[PDB]
Amino acid sequence: MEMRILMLGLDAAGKTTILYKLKLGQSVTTIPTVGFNVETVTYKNVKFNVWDVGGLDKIRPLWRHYYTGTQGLIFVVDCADRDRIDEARQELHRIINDREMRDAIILIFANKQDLPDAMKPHEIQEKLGLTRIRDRNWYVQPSCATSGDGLYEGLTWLTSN
Amino acid sequence: AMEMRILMLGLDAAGKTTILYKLKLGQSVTTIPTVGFNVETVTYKNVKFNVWDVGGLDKIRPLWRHYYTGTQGLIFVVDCADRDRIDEARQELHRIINDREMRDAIILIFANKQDLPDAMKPHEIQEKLGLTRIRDRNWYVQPSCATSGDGLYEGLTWLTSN
Amino acid sequence: MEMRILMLGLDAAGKTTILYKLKLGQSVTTIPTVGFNVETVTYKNVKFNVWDVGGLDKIRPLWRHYYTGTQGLIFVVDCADRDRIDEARQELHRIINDREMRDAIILIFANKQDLPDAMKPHEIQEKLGLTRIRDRNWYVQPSCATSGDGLYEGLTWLTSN
Amino acid sequence: FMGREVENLILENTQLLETKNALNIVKNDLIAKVDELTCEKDVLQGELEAVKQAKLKLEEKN
Amino acid sequence: AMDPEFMGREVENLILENTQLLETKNALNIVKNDLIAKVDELTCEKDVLQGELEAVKQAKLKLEEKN
Ligand SMILES: Nc1nc2c(ncn2[C@@H]2O[C@H](COP(=O)(O)OP(=O)(O)OP(=O)(O)O)[C@@H](O)[C@H]2O)c(=O)[nH]1
Ligand SMILES: Nc1nc2c(ncn2[C@@H]2O[C@H](COP(=O)(O)OP(=O)(O)OP(=O)(O)O)[C@@H](O)[C@H]2O)c(=O)[nH]1
Ligand SMILES: Nc1nc2c(ncn2[C@@H]2O[C@H](COP(=O)(O)OP(=O)(O)OP(=O)(O)O)[C@@H](O)[C@H]2O)c(=O)[nH]1
Ligand SMILES: [Mg+2]
Ligand SMILES: [Mg+2]
Ligand SMILES: [Mg+2]
Repeated sequence: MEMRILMLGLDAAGKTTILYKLKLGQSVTTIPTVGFNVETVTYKNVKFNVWDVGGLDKIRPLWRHYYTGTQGLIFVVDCADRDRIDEARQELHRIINDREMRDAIILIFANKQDLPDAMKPHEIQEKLGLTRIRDRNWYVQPSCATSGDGLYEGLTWLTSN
Repeated sequence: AMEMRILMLGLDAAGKTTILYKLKLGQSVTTIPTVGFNVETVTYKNVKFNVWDVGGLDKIRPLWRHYYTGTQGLIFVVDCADRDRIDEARQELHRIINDREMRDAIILIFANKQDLPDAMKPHEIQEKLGLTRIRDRNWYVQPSCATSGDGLYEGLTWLTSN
Repeated sequence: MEMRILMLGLDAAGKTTILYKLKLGQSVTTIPTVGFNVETVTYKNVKFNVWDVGGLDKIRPLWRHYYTGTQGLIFVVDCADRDRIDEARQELHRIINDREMRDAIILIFANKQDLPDAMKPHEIQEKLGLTRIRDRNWYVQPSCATSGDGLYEGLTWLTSN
Repeated sequence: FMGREVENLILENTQLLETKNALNIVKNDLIAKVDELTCEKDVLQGELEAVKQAKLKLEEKN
Repeated sequence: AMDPEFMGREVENLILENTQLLETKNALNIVKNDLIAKVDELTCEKDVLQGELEAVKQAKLKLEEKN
């Protein structure tokens, strides 16, 4: 089976770290992504083409041009970045409300759970506006991208849906 | 203090009566399965909660519907260590909230028994109770341990705020 | 050594035939190209990324969007098509005068030399208006695509220039 | 006069629409090709793995 | 004759739409260029892998002949 995945989220959320943890099995050093990364990740009989697009503020208008053919959205959130959770909420809802994204299933990685000050998924359910999403298929997965904790659990959810 | 009618439902052994008396008495009590109902009033943050705890054994679940009318908040309690019955809990939850007489009730889910090893977390509860499918309802999943009281007042806070 | 090659020319000129004769070693069946083809051809320790873009009139306005980073232009001409050799001249000078294409080396494939009354290189040179251009590196190379005649001599010139 | 402001914006509007349509076609072709190439690369990497393991097994037998 | 308020609405409409269109033209140009770069990179990487497969398959053949 084949699935085109678009992975979005604010800068520094951990998108590229997740991609290469999955692809290579290791935590690689990264810098803010200009343009995109794309890798084929195979797991539980599904070949995921994962598009990782830079999330710095001024390049977010580029996101919508990668929507075409997306079957699953992965939205990555830095759960320790309290000051930007509302910004992440706004970006998430802008994505899922786009016509080209209306049918995508939604995986949210509640990332950086290793940090002592990281918010738990239950703390994020209204701050990210998730409970008010209507008529969609969404799931929140706590993760630590550097250790790989939670990543395969998120991929399993995608395969099951 | 504003009054709020609360209906607390869930499968047998979920922890409803434990929660009720933890809140009412401020102490952990031993329970037996509930045939019929318990009702207690608890005041918190200037709201007077009138909480109806109705027995959850399978064969008495049809009686739940006698309590729907007038209900302003549903507390649905889930035993998160009971993975074998999570699908049954999902079925019951959606049955309650789809009833015409429950259409305006806000929904607090207690993801209870978080103290137990391998207990399902709130994010897992979201998936297994099919919460993504709920339409036009105000809902929230609160982790809890009714034996210690952890999470219970956070749950009441959500109700007060909504 | 890497070179990005853009291969343009009117429809039916032989672009896709040339690309896959070079890549796969044989003349394959082709239909008019919607979109583009791209392959890496290695010859003389130099690795050519050859972009073959559909030349139908309908889609020629799209060519300019493929200019970025072009180091060499290959312009293919059907030497038996006298009715369109001037149309080809117009399209060529359009291309080479674009800002993104002004530093590009120019290789002309005077293609379909096998056919009965087909124009020779020096005639193609004159008809394409290349003669008086002293400011650009250009060459006209006779070729038969369906047999591979002349094609590797073309690449030799690109390597030389 | 007032009609002139509007006509000139409209002309500009039509050129912007034209180029956006063209860019979208090219962009979509390009995305499809990237997705295809990444899959092809993955298949080739797997093929290479299988043949490299088949070399070692032939060296072991030999 | 056309009302000034209508002409104003249309002026405002077109200013907004043309501004939006210019932004998306700019955006699409950037994305197209990023995609072209990746296509070139992937095509090259694919070719390296094809060359590696052919090199090993040749060794695979000689080892079958030596067996
Ligand atoms: N502590 C901790 N750090 C993480 C985790 N995941 C990613 N990081 C770090 O967060 C920083 C940003 O990670 P990236 O993966 O580059 O973020 P990004 O989402 O790709 O950012 P953009 O490229 O700007 O879109 C890096 O220093 C990572 O090592 C995590 O789970 N825990
Ligand atoms: N370990 C653990 N046990 C709990 C927790 N909450 C309740 N229990 C226990 O679970 C058992 C069932 O609790 P009850 O309150 O009687 O369940 P109920 O929902 O009222 O069941 P019915 O009366 O049949 O509807 C009791 O033994 C409680 O002590 C908890 O958070 N952790
Ligand atoms: N006789 C002869 N036929 C050729 C030669 N090169 C190509 N052809 C034929 O010309 C026809 C068109 O060739 P294509 O390669 O499809 O032309 P193209 O330039 O790719 O055309 P577009 O895809 O529309 O841009 C095919 O039937 C080819 O077999 C040649 O050198 N000699
Ligand atoms: Mg990145
Ligand atoms: Mg009870
Ligand atoms: Mg062609």
